Amino acid sequence: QEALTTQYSQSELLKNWALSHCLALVYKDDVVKNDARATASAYLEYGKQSVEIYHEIDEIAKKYSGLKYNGSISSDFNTMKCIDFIHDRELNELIKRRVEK
Amino acid sequence: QEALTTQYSQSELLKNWALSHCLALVYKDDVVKNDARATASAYLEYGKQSVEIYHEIDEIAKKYSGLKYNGSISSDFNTMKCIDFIHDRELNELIKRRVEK
Amino acid sequence: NRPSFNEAWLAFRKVNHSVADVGSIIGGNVGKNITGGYFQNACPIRMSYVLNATGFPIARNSPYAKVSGADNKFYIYRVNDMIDYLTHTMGKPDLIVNNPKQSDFIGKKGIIVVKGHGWSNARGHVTLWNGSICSDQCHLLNNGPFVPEVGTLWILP
Amino acid sequence: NRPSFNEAWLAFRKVNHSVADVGSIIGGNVGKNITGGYFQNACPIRMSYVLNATGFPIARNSPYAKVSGADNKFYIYRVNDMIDYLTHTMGKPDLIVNNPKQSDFIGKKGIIVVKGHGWSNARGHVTLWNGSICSDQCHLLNNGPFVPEVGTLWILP
Repeated sequence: QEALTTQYSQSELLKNWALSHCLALVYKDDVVKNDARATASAYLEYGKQSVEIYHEIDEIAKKYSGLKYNGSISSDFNTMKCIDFIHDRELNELIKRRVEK
Repeated sequence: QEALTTQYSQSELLKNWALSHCLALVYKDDVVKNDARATASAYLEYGKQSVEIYHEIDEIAKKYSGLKYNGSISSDFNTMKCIDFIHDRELNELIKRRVEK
Repeated sequence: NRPSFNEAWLAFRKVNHSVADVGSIIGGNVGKNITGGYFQNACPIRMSYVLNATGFPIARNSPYAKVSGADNKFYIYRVNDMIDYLTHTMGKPDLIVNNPKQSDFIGKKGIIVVKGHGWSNARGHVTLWNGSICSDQCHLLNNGPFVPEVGTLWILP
Repeated sequence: NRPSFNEAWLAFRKVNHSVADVGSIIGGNVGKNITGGYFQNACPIRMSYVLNATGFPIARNSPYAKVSGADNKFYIYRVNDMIDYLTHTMGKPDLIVNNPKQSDFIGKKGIIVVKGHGWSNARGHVTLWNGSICSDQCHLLNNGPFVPEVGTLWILP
């Protein structure tokens, strides 16, 4: 089955990249990290933006990936860091501002 | 640091649940799966919906989690299945239709 | 009235295990949802078990989300719902403490609710308290990252 | 004109390794982006290396996204961009084949592009072909899930 990768708009690709990249940062397991990295690379392929926009998305991702989240159940809540990240106002403004539409 | 969990609207919680649940399905590693499950449970806590809406979100998630994705690089693209899933029209209509606002 | 402290404490112990084990113990829809991974916070399910076991069962038509066990009794699965359920069924609280510490509850026993900030999955916790320790102290992960704002005790006789 | 087949094939081998290893070999911004995980598809980077190594370097101001190596030469990192780059620099293709099979390219050698459906990370692939096999055949995972629609060959002398 071919994935939906070619159907995403430029802004949607960048948001998809942001999410998969963040997941690649937060998870320890090599198979999961490599999968998230491979997935992010698919969204980069179809982008029309220079590499520095992804470097800047990473700068914002690191503000979330380095957080310590706690709860009344046992977990680091790594997945949650990336879900909070993809709602970040700075991230969404960065994407909307972009020079390369 | 407390996460942003309490700031999400009911529809946003359900979409957050959908994403974290799907990630819990697709990844093999126990630490990652448990993390995604714990994260999903946080969004369920704050929902006002009955459990069957999450069961139905799962029914849709399974249409994506069972896909086989291929590429010109080595990966199962598991992360991608869940990113495609969260754009699914049926999922977004299910959430918008919901009886419990 | 209210569950006896002794019966409540005994019943809590039966489910003072991992959420997976709680699912096995209770079975039915509780078990199915735990096996499926939908429920991970056993807190309100253990409190539901206490109420069901001590002769104060959660009514089918209580205005809170709940699922049945193999016993055909009902189990609330949200912390916020369990807190609200107790507020509406337990009568007047016996102690309410702003910015609570464990020392504030010494010498009295029953059902304790703490609401506060710092947890990413809940606004608080509900458990039993015997005057010295909580019934799930063994799971109580943490001066932790949770900052208690209000603590409420309903004494059990 | 065009890179000699022999020099292109030799140069390709130097980078016919894992993307991590390609990053180590090329260094500079190529390496930094590979270490950071931003690039995972080595396909266009290997083709860039071939062009840079055989005396047909990618111009700094070519209208395609690229990053520099430790050699201060430039490396295109998108498959679609590498395909378009070749279309605009290589002259007329020597063979264009609808619904191509490997057998259609027997007996001729040079740079091959295949576009098709079935891959989730790209619309196609660009590599070298020696009349019998691709230069990265050893990595060519798969009648696979990729269905070739169009194959194009520029002969290298």
